[PDB]
Amino acid sequence: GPSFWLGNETLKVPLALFALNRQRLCERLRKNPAVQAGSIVVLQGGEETQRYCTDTGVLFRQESFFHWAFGVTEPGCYGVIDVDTGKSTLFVPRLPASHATWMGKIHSKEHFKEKYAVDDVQYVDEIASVLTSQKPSVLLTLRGVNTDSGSVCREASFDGISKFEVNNTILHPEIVECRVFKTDMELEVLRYTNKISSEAHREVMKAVKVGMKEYELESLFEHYCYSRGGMRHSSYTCICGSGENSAVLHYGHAGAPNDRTIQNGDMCLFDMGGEYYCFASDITCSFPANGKFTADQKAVYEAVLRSSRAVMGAMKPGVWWPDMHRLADRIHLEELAHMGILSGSVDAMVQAHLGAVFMPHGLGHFLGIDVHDVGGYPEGVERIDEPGLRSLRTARHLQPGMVLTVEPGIYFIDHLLDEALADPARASFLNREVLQRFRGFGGVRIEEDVVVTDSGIELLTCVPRTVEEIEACMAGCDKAFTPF
Amino acid sequence: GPSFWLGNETLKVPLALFALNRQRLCERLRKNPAVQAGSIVVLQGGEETQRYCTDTGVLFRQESFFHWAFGVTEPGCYGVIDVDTGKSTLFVPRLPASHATWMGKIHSKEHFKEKYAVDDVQYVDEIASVLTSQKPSVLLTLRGVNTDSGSVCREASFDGISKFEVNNTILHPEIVECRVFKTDMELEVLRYTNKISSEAHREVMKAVKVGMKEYELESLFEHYCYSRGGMRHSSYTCICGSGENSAVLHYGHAGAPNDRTIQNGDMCLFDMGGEYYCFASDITCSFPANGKFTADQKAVYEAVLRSSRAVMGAMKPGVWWPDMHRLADRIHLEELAHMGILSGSVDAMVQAHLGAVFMPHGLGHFLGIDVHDVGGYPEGVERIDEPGLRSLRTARHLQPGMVLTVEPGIYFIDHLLDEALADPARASFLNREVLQRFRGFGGVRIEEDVVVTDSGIELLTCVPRTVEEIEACMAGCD
Ligand code: PRO
Ligand code: PRO
Ligand SMILES: [Mn+2]
Ligand SMILES: [Mn+2]
Ligand SMILES: [Mn+2]
Ligand SMILES: [Mn+2]
Ligand SMILES: [O-]
Ligand SMILES: [O-]
Repeated sequence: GPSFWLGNETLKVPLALFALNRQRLCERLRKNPAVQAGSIVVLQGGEETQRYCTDTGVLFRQESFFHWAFGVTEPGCYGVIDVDTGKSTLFVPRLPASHATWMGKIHSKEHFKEKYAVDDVQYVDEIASVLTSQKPSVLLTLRGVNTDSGSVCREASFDGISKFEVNNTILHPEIVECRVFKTDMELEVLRYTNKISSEAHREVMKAVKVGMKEYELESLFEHYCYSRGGMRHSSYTCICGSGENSAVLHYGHAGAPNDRTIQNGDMCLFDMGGEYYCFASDITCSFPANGKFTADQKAVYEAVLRSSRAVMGAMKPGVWWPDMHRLADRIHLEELAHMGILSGSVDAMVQAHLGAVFMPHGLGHFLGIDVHDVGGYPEGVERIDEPGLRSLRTARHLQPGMVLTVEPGIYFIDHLLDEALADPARASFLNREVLQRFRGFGGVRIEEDVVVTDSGIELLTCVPRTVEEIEACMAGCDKAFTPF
Repeated sequence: GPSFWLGNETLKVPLALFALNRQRLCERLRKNPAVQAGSIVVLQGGEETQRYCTDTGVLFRQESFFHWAFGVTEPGCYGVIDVDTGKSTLFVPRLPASHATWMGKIHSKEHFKEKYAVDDVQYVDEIASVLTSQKPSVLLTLRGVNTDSGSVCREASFDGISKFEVNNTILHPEIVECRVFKTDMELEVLRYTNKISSEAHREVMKAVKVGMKEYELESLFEHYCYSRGGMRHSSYTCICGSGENSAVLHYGHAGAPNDRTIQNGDMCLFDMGGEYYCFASDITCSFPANGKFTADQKAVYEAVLRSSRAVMGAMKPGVWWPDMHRLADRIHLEELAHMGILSGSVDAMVQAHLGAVFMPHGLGHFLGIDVHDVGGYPEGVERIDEPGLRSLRTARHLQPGMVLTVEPGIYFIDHLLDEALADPARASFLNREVLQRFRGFGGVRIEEDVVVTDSGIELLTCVPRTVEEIEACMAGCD
């Protein structure tokens, strides 16, 4: 069959991946007692957008559910699936003659059918007529809440949909559940996005020099990912925090745009991941800017390496993800005590939620078409209202096929530390005279992408992780990647 | 005064630039008979967005009018200007404590006042109170039609605005007209964006090899612009057309994403331009993939070079831009006839609009904070309803301070050629025996950015342009 490919050494992705997703969705829907025979899934693809009121086009990236189901890269499409038969129909825009001048070849419907391996292709202006002819019982559309953004996913609509009976509640939980569990074909793509992003992280580590701006490494990373990986998009805005900025969790946005000069003695925390064909990667490397860990940097870093490997070693089906977050907390606290930053009973530290002072975010999250992937809090799975844990993007138990980030970290965040020092229940554990030395340290995060297997996990990421490995990698002299 | 700067060798842009823009806008409004005392300009900045319903953040780029007035890079702001005094007030978001954890330091109002060199800073939720206290006669908000997109620019709004007198018709044509005329400080930034983008184009020319994918050069260009120029954004999606794709004017979009392998014998047409602090550049370089012009490639290229230089040599204040388009048309037609592609009277070809078959787009456009900049068709300026000319993005007369692209091109576009061959009014001009050789040629576009000056123009762009220069640079000449 056909495959998506950007040539050179980039991954060929079979369009059968999407056909399998459509089949898996129908199979789930058929088992749902509420789903009527003759139902049709109706999805609306993303449309082209501009900057505000200007004609400056924004580069189009497909809506994630529509991509999962069809893998279609063109804007302005719709896609439907007959639940009972699994038959797929793609609706494509009927384009004007001038498109041939400005945008490119005007492809036939047959071209798209062959390209996307769907059962039928029609024009978007015919969708109402085509669906009517099929005499469906009900149209199943997509509406639900994303539990990371809190945004409501908006329903497909088209001229004349009012004449149909529409259900917008059944589909969202079902398609979300399918996305939670990755097929072998999806895993091949995620192995690839991790491979390229890992290589790019290595190139960045080799290239970092004191005196560079953070954004120079962001630029290099994205260039590696695009030119070598065919990754036109990143999975998210590159987080390139040096020095105190490594304590800022989602540093790098427009308000704090990776514009600090890297200084001797800084820790770097680089959280970056390319996207290939709308599949994510999400990797964080932490390392000394000057290629040599200080004693303090080694201690903090190896604390996070310990919780990372402890969690990965414990992960397997049936394990409760919040228990892993708590494991990481307990390990961080043990290590910070060994360093002399903390004193006292670690049991008591845990009871006082002291772990969340140093790791205020969740241990990790589902990953897939979206970097913060869907399905972390389905109905019946509650958010835990405690420091740290309340930021977890899922409270589910692990099952095979789930893809998760494992990203413990330790940070020195002034407002959290100040809060803890003011609280007598936590202050007693903190040794101010030692902690003071770590103000402005920043932080360390070690982020791997893994897949749950029948017996444990498979690690997708491949970057240097021990202190020795990192120092060796940064001292490497290969002019493997030297632009101009 | 403070300046915007991304370190290293990047340009320091004084915030005085935006102060001058506010002053110029007030001075223009004070002369407008529709404007009364006590008026306040109210603008609303862009907000953060995500991909669809996900929490995947889209990199924030400021709305262009707001940038022009304030130079503010943060999302969620408003900005007001007292017309009579020129006093500026920036309104910034009142952030949650957790912002300290996830997004970075919670800067004080005073930090922002110092950063942006405005007269006052307040929190956004206080805008109704602050404006109420100033007892304005009327709020002047921004609403109008962009004549390139057709989209309506939407008005500032805030909770409680309905208690104010609001006018949304006066401001738009005035602030557009200010944007049309670049200050010397703005020209400094456009010289810089052209400098970096020119350097990046030269790196691309040096790096291109047969067998590469087009997107590899897109990647390299953007990497040069960001790492060396501090240009995090491009002004528009890179158009990297090789071979037949060079005949596709806005090739490179999601539907045709620069994924062709460059072949020996191809012409490359690379239209790319970095953006610095929301100021554009827009440059096109055309060159042979293999670094050696064939006779046919040299002929088409030098035809476009001739019209580029004829137009640049003719541009001066008072010149009507549509006349420049027609000049380019005539030159292309003359040269296409000198090549044996066309025969007959060039006067007759022009009368038949034959030029538009080969250049179906406009000669060039205003450029500024937007690559297709505002103000091309103010009230009274009409779009000329003829092939080619109707695609012009302005029909104005040139005046000092305007910044324009000069981008003639010649393309071999099958459905336009075939139309002409079916049209008795045009078909006889075409020599199929020669034209057949150029089917699949693609096209050549030579795009320069220029400033209209008192005496003519200032050329901003600096890339190799002659055949000799191009072949030299592609063989790595310093
Ligand atoms: O937002 C999250 O869940 C992770 C933790 C910090 C970086 N990204
Ligand atoms: O859209 C325009 O005005 C020019 C013509 C082709 C490239 N951009
Ligand atoms: Mn990450
Ligand atoms: Mn993550
Ligand atoms: Mn251009
Ligand atoms: Mn242009
Ligand atoms: O992350
Ligand atoms: O252009």
